[PDB]
Amino acid sequence: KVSPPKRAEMKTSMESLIHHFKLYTEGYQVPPGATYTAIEAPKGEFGVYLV
Amino acid sequence: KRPTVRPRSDVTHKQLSAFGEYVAEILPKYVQQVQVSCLDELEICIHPDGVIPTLTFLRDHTNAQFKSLADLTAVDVPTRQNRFEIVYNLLSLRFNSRIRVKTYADELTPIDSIVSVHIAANWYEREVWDMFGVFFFNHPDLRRILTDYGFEGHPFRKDFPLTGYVELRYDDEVKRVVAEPVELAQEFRKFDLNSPWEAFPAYRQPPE
Amino acid sequence: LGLREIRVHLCQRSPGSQGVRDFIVQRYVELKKAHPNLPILIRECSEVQPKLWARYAFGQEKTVSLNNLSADEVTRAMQNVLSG
Amino acid sequence: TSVKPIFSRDLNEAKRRVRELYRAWYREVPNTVHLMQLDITVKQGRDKVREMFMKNAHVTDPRVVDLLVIKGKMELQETIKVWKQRTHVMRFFHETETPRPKDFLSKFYMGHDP
Amino acid sequence: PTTNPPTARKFIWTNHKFNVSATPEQYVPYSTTRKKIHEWVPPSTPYK
Amino acid sequence: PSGEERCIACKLCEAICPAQAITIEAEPRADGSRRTTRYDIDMTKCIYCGFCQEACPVDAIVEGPNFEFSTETHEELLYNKEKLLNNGDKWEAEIAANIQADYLYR
Amino acid sequence: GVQVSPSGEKITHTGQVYDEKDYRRVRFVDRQKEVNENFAIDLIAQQPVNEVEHRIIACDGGGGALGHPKVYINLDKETKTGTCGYCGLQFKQHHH
Amino acid sequence: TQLITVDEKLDITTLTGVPEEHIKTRKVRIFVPARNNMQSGVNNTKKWKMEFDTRERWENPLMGWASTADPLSNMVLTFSAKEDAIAFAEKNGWSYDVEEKKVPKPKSKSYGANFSWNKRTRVSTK
Amino acid sequence: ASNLIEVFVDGQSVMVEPGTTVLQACEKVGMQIPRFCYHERLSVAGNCRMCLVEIEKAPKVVAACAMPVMKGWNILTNSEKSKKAREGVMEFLLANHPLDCPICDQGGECDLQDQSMMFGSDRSRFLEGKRAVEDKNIGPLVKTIMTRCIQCTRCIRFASEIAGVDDLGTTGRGNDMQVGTYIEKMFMSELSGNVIDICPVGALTSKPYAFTARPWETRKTESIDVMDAVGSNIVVSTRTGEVMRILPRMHEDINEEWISDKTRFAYDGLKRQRLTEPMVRNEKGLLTYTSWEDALSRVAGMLQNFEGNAVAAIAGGLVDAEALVALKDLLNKVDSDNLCTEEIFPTEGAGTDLRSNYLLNTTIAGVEEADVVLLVGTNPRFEAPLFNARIRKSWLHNDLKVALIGSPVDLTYRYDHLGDSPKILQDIASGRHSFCEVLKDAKKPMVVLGSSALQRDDGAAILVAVSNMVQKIRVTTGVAAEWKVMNILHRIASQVAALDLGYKPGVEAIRKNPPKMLFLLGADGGCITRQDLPKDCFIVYQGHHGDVGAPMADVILPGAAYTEKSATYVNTEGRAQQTKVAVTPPGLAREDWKIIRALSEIAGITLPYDTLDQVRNRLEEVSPNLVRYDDIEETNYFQQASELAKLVNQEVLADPLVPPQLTIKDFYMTDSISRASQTMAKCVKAVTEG
Ligand code: SF4
Ligand code: SF4
Ligand code: SF4
Ligand code: SF4
Ligand code: FES
Ligand SMILES: [K+]
Ligand SMILES: [Zn+2]
Repeated sequence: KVSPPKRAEMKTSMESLIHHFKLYTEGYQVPPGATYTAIEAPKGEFGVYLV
Repeated sequence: KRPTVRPRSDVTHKQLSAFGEYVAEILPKYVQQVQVSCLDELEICIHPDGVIPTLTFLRDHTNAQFKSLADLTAVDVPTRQNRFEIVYNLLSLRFNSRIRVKTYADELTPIDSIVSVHIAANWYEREVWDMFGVFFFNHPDLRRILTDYGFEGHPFRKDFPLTGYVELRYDDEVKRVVAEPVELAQEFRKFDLNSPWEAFPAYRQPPE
Repeated sequence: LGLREIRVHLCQRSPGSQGVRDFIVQRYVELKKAHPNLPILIRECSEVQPKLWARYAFGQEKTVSLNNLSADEVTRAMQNVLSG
Repeated sequence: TSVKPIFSRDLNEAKRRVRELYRAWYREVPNTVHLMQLDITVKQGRDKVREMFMKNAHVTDPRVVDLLVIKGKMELQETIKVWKQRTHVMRFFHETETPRPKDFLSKFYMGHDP
Repeated sequence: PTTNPPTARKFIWTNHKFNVSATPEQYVPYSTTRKKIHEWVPPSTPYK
Repeated sequence: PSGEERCIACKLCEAICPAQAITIEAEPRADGSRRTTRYDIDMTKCIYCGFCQEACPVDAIVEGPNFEFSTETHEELLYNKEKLLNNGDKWEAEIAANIQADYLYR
Repeated sequence: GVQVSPSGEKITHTGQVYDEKDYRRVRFVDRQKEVNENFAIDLIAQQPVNEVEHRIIACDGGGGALGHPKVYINLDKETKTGTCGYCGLQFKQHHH
Repeated sequence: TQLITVDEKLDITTLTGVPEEHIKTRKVRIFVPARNNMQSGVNNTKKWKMEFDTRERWENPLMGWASTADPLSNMVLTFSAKEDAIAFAEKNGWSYDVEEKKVPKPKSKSYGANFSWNKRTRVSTK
Repeated sequence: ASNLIEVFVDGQSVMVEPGTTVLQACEKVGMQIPRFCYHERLSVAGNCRMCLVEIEKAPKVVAACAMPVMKGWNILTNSEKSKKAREGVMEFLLANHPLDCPICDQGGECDLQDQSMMFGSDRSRFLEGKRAVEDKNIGPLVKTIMTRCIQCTRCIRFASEIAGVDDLGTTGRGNDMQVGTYIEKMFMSELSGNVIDICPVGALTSKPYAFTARPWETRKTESIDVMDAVGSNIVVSTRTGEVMRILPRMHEDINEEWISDKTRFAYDGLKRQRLTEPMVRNEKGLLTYTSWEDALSRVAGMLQNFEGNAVAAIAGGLVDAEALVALKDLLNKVDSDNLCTEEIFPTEGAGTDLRSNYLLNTTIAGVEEADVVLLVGTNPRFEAPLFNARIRKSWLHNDLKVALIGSPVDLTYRYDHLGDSPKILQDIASGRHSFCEVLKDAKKPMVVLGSSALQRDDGAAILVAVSNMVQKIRVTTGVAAEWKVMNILHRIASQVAALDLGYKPGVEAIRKNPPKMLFLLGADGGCITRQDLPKDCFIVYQGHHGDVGAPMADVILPGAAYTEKSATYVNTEGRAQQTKVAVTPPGLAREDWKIIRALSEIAGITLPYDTLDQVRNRLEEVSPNLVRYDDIEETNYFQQASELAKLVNQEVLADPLVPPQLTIKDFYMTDSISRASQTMAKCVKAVTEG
């Protein structure tokens, strides 16, 4: 429900095909909330404020 | 234990809750709400009049020492009276902590600039004004920083269209780069990528 | 000159259209007997003022506001429209 | 119906700020035409400034008038210090853009847009 | 592809073409769909 | 290998294309098959990210290893279904080998 | 197969061709309208019908994970072959 | 000393930067979107939406794409309340049409009605 | 809290009526329990088992779609037992469901996919082979790929209860249970695309819509259907400026959740036989393309040449109120009153003066509220399919008593056929009938007279006989004044708006005074032709399809369609609704009122409106209910209308009441769009030969 399944699993399994379809058309739903994630980039602190 | 779920530590949540109580009881004149997320992040929602005292207290208090402003931004939620939510993410290197301070504004009520508290707030508030139209009082030089010269409108607003209103092209009759009303050879195809089924029961709003 | 159409706009439940309602329920039938070729369009709505429209030959329209007019004076206004 | 002012308590000093901004634009127009090699005359630039002010002339809210003055001062600074180029200055005239006629028959002949 | 030749398919081009830009053999784009709206054809006989 | 097109007009590539560089129109074929009548990729709009080839459930759209296809006009980079099918017919001897060497990782 | 218009323009496998009076043939003037020669409908018509024994067959297009998603075709109608919805291969049940 | 009075319409059209055509000639629609009848899920009927009137989309001569000329063609705004959408539309100076929310009517459901002794609700199959 | 029980959803209290199910209580609280077989307008099936929820202090999960709440129940919708039950049921469905999602038309519209993503597991344990089912051929509208079917019996319940055909069902047993028809049968009634709607999987898809688009591609435009006078609220799905699909919209008071087959599938007629450019006659006499300036110049020159009575206009069926009022203003400015409609309504007595004389006064909710319904001279199944669907719904649930005067037609429910002669109206008015004793037993009668019955020569006599009968019924049953008995059922979308605006119904004025200039505002019924027109008659046809009126016209003006203009239409109830713009008119076609206003400006009598809102203001100042959108404001004065009708002194004919549409082949083509549709032609060929 977040990461796409393997291609063999997608081509052989119903749940994997459904999840592949929905992840590559709509994408996963992220629960509502805000965060600031900071990462030590080579040029400094690279931050993402995601809402 | 579970390999697919993030591990959760309760000590950070307890510490941030204690510090939120601390700041809220120190500044009851301006603090309107204090919350700690399940991602262990502390948010303090204050009145716009208390931006300067709150930021100054967080920077210069011995127990706070939030001497580094991580960033300053705005969120346009055009369904409330004060549509622009101004967000300050701050970093305390002394205590290895991060805090978030929120306030609100609309198109016609400017808020005080904190250039006298942090110097990065100069360019950050220039970006906020350029992208949302939130004016800042006592700014040393407030002007556009990312849009083109003479750009009309604030493009990070929700009601501003994605493609804008004008596009540039080189006209050979006037030998210049000129602005025209925007015409697209292919229109941006919007998609309705919303499942009609509720995904998160914990965030189910009560019916109106 | 030359009456072509009469339109009566009124309300179902309003004190201002009470005289118009009375005029319709006790005089519209004999009026239609008198002029069985003239369109007297009775239109009723919720939030409209009591109104009379007289449409004449080349698209001319005269508007008479009959708010808070009783049945006899609504009749007199109708007769003034019909005569001239 | 009671709001916090930005700069002006009422419309009078807001109009005073508008007059100051118009004065600054009126003084700056000949310098702009001399400095940037503009085809226009000084009369056309002042006419354009007056046209922009009269375009915004219908507002009666002191906060909106103050923000319009602030925006006008920002554009004035962008013209004083040469940051707007010749293209940016000549974008006010729309000389390459044909105007849509305001009559029903021409709008009917052109297309479906009202 | 002398010790390990590729799989042979009947639709694979038997003759490779290089970059044919700025040649008469170049690619010209076009809409590959047919007409969607069909206009009414007036009759060829007068009414009177 | 029969020669039938792999694409089944499912528009997953069009849905996942981050640049909206794919335009797809479709209708049932004369034999009732679900096939595209328009498959356009604006290579001036495409960002060459492979999301189409990793979202395709039947391995129809691929990014073959050709990179020396620079043109002299902007139009020639606006590919349609005929151009893409000709590219697939031209590069099938290499694309199939690359997919054979790669498909166990994906 | 590729057919030509009365204008002489090749008709694509989608049936698209410009009209005689269409001005958009000027994009092909002094150039070429390239048409894919191998028509997939004719190519899949050329395939022989696979004669299987079971009532329900499974198709994945061949190659396993290199093909299409694996589907099952029900060969109960004796008056019509079962066509795979992905690859277009036809199957028929052998009742002998 | 820090509170004045404004008895006006709260007009910000001169500040939004929208051209005059796309303010005066535009019509917006404020509505709860209808439930898509291909599905039974109702989570897309919770929020108010404001959209714009549809303008001309024509065919691109080169490629057949859907060319457009108005910028407010993909603009859909989400609001928590009808009066909030009203306030935003009046603030931005757009004429609006408001459609009242179509809540589905409560329905009396009885599984035992499928097996009625005398009424017509008795089913013939399951 | 009288006659209410308190129950709990996740500990939250809610008061519900007795008989409320667990699912209904949870949706009253605000959460939607997963479902596949439950539909709010179908009967309760209870077989898909997706709605299994945990009740607190109860060991067994219950089916929320069928189990009613008792008292003080705590419904744990998100408990571990409920989540495990949903995962198990989803696994059981997807075990045999086929891997068809890329080649399936239910792409982003799949309840199975969405509920799998929200409630099922993320992987499969099914290591066996799947089942496969041969497809069926129930018709050229519904495409069946029955391998995707999850045996939820929604189509079976719909066809049994709403369509009323009893042709679908389950044959077999166990894992081999197959939905469909046992024999090779063509399932073709009206309201048959709603199985395409309510099938949650892509087992029953739309054949005209096959493989064309995806729901995330399709933009949604909420509009109104004009193929009949019900006024069903619809969604036009348009992708890249092209109409792709028509879906219904939920409106409880008009069409509920469904639309007719003509409404759903006649949209492809908007892509054929379309007028795109203005046309004028040559010197040879053939229609050739010209410019708007030239065409409007010719029409304006002839219009200012001709005087009042010599100019006349005839309105068709797919005409908006804005164009009707614009043409009325134009002809009034040249002093013409011959603004007629193709559909005939009796002008004797009240005529169109009293609005209750030509309206469905009881309305569709009143059909739900009535106890006896007498249908006179109409076949509602084909004239107004959603109105007849509401009659069948009331017949099922409220035990409605239905009687019919007219030819005996299959209404998909059992009625009492009183006969076809119109003298039975006189018999019932006299009070000598078995239906008279039924009516005096009844309490809230409804008498629905067909506009098709009014189309006859003795239409005025039939209308006054029905009015006399309704007056006798009211004085013999003692009904309340709030209850409306007399109702007129229209089949023309433009007719009610035209009668409100003051058009004289029928072309009798045209036949009395043959005009020298004629406007055909979408008039394609052929009621007036050049045989009964004078020889040198100048005809201008303003419309979107060239069917019957365009070839006989000297000038052709291409107007818009209901999917192309924002327009006003009034349904049989008198409710006014507006269609929004979905696409733009093709070619040089324009909006109809704009065409009339431009013609007026060229002719030199400029109409006092330039924009759509100003035309709506003109509509309001003519009759101010065409701006009260979705308003059902009541009319009165039936006593006055009945007194005038009593003083009408015409006599009914001996001809039996025969509706024009006796079978579904007569149903499928009624207007220009239906006649231009290839899908409707396929439907006609299927119900005629196949
Ligand atoms: S590689 Fe190009 S065409 Fe494919 S998804 Fe990415 S941007 Fe789109
Ligand atoms: S190329 Fe692949 S992903 Fe794109 S529509 Fe065709 S089958 Fe679907
Ligand atoms: S019905 Fe749903 S789950 Fe089944 S193949 Fe179609 S999209 Fe997939
Ligand atoms: S065909 Fe569709 S509606 Fe009918 S039982 Fe199967 S899944 Fe349900
Ligand atoms: S929804 Fe209750 S069992 Fe199907
Ligand atoms: K379906
Ligand atoms: Zn296959």
